[PDB]
Amino acid sequence: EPLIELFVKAGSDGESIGNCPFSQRLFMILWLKGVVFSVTTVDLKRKPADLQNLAPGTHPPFITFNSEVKTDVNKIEEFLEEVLCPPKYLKLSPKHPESNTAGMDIFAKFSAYIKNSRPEANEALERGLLKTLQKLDEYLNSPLSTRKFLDGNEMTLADCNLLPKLHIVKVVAKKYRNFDIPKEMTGIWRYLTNAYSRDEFTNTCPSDKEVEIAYSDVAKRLPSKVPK
Repeated sequence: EPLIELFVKAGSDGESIGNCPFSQRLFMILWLKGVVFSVTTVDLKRKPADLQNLAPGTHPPFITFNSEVKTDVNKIEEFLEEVLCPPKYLKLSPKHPESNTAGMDIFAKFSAYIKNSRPEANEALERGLLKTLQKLDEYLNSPLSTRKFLDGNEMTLADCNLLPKLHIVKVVAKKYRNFDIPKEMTGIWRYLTNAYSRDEFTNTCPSDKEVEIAYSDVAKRLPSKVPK
């Protein structure tokens, strides 16, 4: 097989796997393909001289493939899907193109919601976040449903992209806004439940504490709303 090393962002201790949805996506892709790979964390506040020599000024994630540096998460994904292909490897591209766009609008609504520091804007931003979650929920509950993942019962590239993002949204919105994805969004919860039972997702997730810390200077705290 080819020689593959994945370089990811280090967490707050400079060694752990840090918060980064792009790192996790690539880690998940390589896992799902079943190829040998290694994983190296990179502490951006104390970057090793040897890594700056290997990949000058390159921010994680990136890989080497047979010693050649490859960058840009989307291009790396496309390359891995192309090269690591049937019959030997599983094709991970979704069958349904709508799987590739489902939930892709959530992260930006989340980001605005948690970065906002005006209490008066909170409800509007919370509603926009909920509207995008609702769309995903409907996708997950509509026949392509009791299916496990976005595209069916197998994990696909679309899951590798979405799950890291949705996980961040869940952890960070809870910690900093006391926000819960409504239990009434049963499609989302079926999906997350399925994902949290899969080592490909759980083993590649940063700890809750690391995700929370990564946002401690991003999320803006708001005064508690006072009833009437």
